[PDB]
Amino acid sequence: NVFQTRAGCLIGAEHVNNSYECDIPIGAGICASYQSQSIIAYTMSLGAENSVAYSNNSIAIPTNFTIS
Amino acid sequence: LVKQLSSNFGAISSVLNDILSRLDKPEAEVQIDRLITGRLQSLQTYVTQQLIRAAEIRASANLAATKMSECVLGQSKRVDFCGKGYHLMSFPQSAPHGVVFLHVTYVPAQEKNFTTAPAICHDGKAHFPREGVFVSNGTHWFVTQRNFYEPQIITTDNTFVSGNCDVVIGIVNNTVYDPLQPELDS
Amino acid sequence: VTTEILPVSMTKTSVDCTMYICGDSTECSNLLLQYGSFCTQLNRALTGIAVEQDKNTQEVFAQVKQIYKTPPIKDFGGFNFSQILPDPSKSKRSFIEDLLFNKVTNGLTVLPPLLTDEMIAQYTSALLAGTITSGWTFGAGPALQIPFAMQMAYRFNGIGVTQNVLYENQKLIANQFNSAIGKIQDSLSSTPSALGKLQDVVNQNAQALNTLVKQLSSNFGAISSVLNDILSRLDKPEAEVQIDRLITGRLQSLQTYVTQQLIRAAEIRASANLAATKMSECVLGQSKRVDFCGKGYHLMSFPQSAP
Amino acid sequence: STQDLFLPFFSNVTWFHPVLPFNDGVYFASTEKSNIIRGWIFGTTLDSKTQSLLIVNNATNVVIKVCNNCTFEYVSFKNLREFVFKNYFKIYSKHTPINDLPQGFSALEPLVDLPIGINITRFQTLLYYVGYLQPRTFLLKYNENGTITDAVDCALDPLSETKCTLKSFTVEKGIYQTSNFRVQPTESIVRFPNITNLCPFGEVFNATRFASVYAWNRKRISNCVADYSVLYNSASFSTFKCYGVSPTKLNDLCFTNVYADSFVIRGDEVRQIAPGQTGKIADYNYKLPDDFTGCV
Ligand SMILES: *[C@@H]1O[C@H](CO)[C@@H](O[C@@H]2O[C@H](CO)[C@@H](O)[C@H](O)[C@H]2NC(C)=O)[C@H](O)[C@H]1NC(C)=O
Ligand SMILES: *[C@@H]1O[C@H](CO)[C@@H](O[C@@H]2O[C@H](CO)[C@@H](O)[C@H](O)[C@H]2NC(C)=O)[C@H](O)[C@H]1NC(C)=O
Ligand SMILES: *[C@@H]1O[C@H](CO)[C@@H](O[C@@H]2O[C@H](CO)[C@@H](O)[C@H](O)[C@H]2NC(C)=O)[C@H](O)[C@H]1NC(C)=O
Ligand SMILES: *[C@@H]1O[C@H](CO)[C@@H](O)[C@H](O)[C@H]1NC(C)=O
Ligand SMILES: *[C@@H]1O[C@H](CO)[C@@H](O)[C@H](O)[C@H]1NC(C)=O
Ligand SMILES: *[C@@H]1O[C@H](CO)[C@@H](O)[C@H](O)[C@H]1NC(C)=O
Ligand SMILES: *[C@@H]1O[C@H](CO)[C@@H](O)[C@H](O)[C@H]1NC(C)=O
Repeated sequence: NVFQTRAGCLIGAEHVNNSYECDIPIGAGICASYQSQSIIAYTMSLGAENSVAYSNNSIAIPTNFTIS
Repeated sequence: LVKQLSSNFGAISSVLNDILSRLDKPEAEVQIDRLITGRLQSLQTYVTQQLIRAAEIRASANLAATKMSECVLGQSKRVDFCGKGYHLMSFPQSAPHGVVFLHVTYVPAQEKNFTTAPAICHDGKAHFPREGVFVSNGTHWFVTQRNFYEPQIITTDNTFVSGNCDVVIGIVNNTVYDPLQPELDS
Repeated sequence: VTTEILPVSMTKTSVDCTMYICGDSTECSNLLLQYGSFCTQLNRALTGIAVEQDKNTQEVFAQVKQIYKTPPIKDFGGFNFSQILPDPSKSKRSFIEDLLFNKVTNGLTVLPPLLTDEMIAQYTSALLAGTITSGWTFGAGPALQIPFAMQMAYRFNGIGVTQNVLYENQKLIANQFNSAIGKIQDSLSSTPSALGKLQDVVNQNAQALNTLVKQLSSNFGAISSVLNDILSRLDKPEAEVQIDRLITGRLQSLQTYVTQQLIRAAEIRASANLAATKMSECVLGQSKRVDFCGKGYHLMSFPQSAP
Repeated sequence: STQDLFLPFFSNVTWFHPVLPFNDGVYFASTEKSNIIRGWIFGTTLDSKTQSLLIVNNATNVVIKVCNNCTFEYVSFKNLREFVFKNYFKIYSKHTPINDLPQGFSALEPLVDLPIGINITRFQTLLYYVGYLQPRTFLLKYNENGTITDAVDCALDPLSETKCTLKSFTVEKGIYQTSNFRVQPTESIVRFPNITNLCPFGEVFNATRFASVYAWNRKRISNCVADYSVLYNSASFSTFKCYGVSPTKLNDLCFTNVYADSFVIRGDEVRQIAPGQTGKIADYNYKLPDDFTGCV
């Protein structure tokens, strides 16, 4: 249970292949969090991906609103 | 700062009275000088940190004053200056050592795909929307405002003419209803 | 198409007060214990600086909820963003981001930034794709697509020019835009001094570190700047005095370094707040503030990452 | 936060139901009901020819001795009795009723301070658990009444170092830089060039004609690396002395000029070869400066 990251040696944290919003920042892209439960180290996720359906004659117009 | 009063800085004792009660003048002067050097340096470090921190706080206070002016006393166009969304208004709430703004913003919510065109051919004329966009539900064309789907029918009041059909890229075709023709006919 | 360079973050540094002062020596360390908590608050100050740097970058770039991506078909009404869009082949950086990244060149440790350059590039790609495909709507709510020519017609209305003026001059405007982007490439490629604003930052930190290390080579009045030699030549009653002089000098060198770093980090934070504001009001929307977003009536802005 | 001799948390306390070293301080607990545990001997040999502290808690009175030749004499399993013995001599104690070793926490208010300064390396009990103390930094939580209700052993594990760094007993979520790792040097290296260019004592000591005492010969030795092992390490010489140096320190220091005079003398008058020496060999032939630096 030893993981060599670009920031140094991480001992006692479980490497994971998922990616989440950064909980505890470790550095060089790596975060760690408490999630039976243990401490996991993962490359952070910049956000849920998205792709606007762009095309040269398509427009999206809101039909409702929310006051926030 | 307070803890730095317990450090010898090299003297025989951090307590000044002990040095005074245990030594004559010519030597107590040496020890007390060591203490004075240390404690003076501790004050200077404290004061420097405070100066820098106060500068940061007044930057924050100038920002808060700007938000109060442009954001509470008015309606801001500056994007994300006054919350995420199209700013509507703001309300200031006092908090210990600071302020809390409640930014009321408008967030467009439920959206649809439409087919759109930049202009409209009517009689070899190009019509552009005064304010709004041309949208097509699939079969017919309307003009709507841009931030809330509210289709009106396309008339010579929603649009203005400019040029002709042969220059714009993507122009399409419809009637452009003229409200006054029925009145001239009726 | 004008260019505006803004520093955002410094190098995160940390100094092990005791190695710097008393490097690998116990007599010195026990003499240093007498000075109280100077070392711990030096470390506290530097740590505050480093955390701040990460926050600066987070505020400038992480202003986008999702990661939008440009469609494979690039029919943007005639405009050609290929030189600012990411390069799939290459670190997925754009062409101009590559020019920029090329044109910038004891107890001390350097910490790595929390956001790697790859993630910064993904952020700016996301902002760019969102701007191109959705306009300013993606910064106010959900990204709503709109044909690029029509978005630009909106922006022309924004500066007060009727929108028939774009549709009737679309090819001419697209050509001028493409030409202007090419000139940006050339202006950066040719002269280096353009990036001085960023380069200077690096230089400053480097200088401030060299000086720090060089201060290890001063007596400050002792018989030698070599702690071991003072130790090995003199008897502890006198070695203690000489070492005291050394400790005072080196400790003051650290305090000077840390104060300079704090002031400089205040400068950088001011600049990073400016950059965040420009991102929000200038990339995510269209600005009416005069000369906030370049000389002229502002239409749109394109964010490019740089060291 | 205090740096003192304490009992590292969770350490393996030896259990007995012999003589034990004292290495640097001794915790001593005993779960007792029948009070076989009376007293203590401490010392280095506990046999005579040295001073060995004795303590007896006998049924009304606390005899305490440093014996004859006595230098001092003081006088005064539900029973969990705890004691701490450190070195002058200090004993702390405590006594709780409990119902093996109990989970919980209690401080040990001191009892006695024997200003004796004995040399102790071993000890035995006079008819229980034996722990040893280490130089540890603790973080003690003095309550409102001024009692110690919790402690933190700042080298037990990373969490304890964290808490000690913050000077707190509760840690908010985050990353904290608590210490500095250093790879220690595993060994030492001493390197210098080859050891050639020795001062030629082969001309002074390996000669063939020892000149007159009155006309004694004086040759120079300098600009070399003078071996100092051979002269003082050979047992051939019937006399090797020096008057200004440690003759077992010559293989370190360095000198500007070395002079070597040789002479033949009577064995008896040999003593006259010294700084501050009197006699014909000492005055009329060869006088050594009263502060002469060198060797004979
Ligand atoms: C597309 O637009 C046409 C406008 O002509 C819509 O047709 C009208 O629909 C309403 C309700 O469906 C009827 O009451 C009208 O009589 C229709 N008018 C005509 C001329 O057809 C049509 O509904 C729109 N499409 C959608 C999906 O709403
Ligand atoms: C939109 O409407 C115009 C009507 O003016 C159409 O233009 C005519 O198109 C036909 C065939 O393309 C030509 O023979 C006529 O000479 C055109 N007249 C004019 C005035 O342009 C145009 O084709 C329509 N658009 C589409 C896509 O059908
Ligand atoms: C967008 O601009 C780029 C300029 O870099 C064009 O790329 C050049 O295209 C020509 C012909 O397609 C090639 O001969 C060059 O080698 C290309 N250079 C590079 C650097 O790619 C690109 O073609 C333009 N897009 C369009 C649609 O014309
Ligand atoms: C808009 O959303 C609200 C809920 O937020 C809903 O009650 C209302 O019916 C919606 N309007 C339309 C036209 O769907
Ligand atoms: C518009 O269409 C695209 C694909 O045709 C789809 O991904 C998108 O969700 C649609 N928009 C809405 C609001 O449903
Ligand atoms: C829009 O793109 C489609 C691709 O299917 C193309 O056929 C059409 O001609 C384009 N319209 C314009 C105005 O370029
Ligand atoms: C201190 O001891 C008294 C008993 O005399 C008790 O009333 C009080 O609660 C104690 N204080 C604390 C903080 O436990």
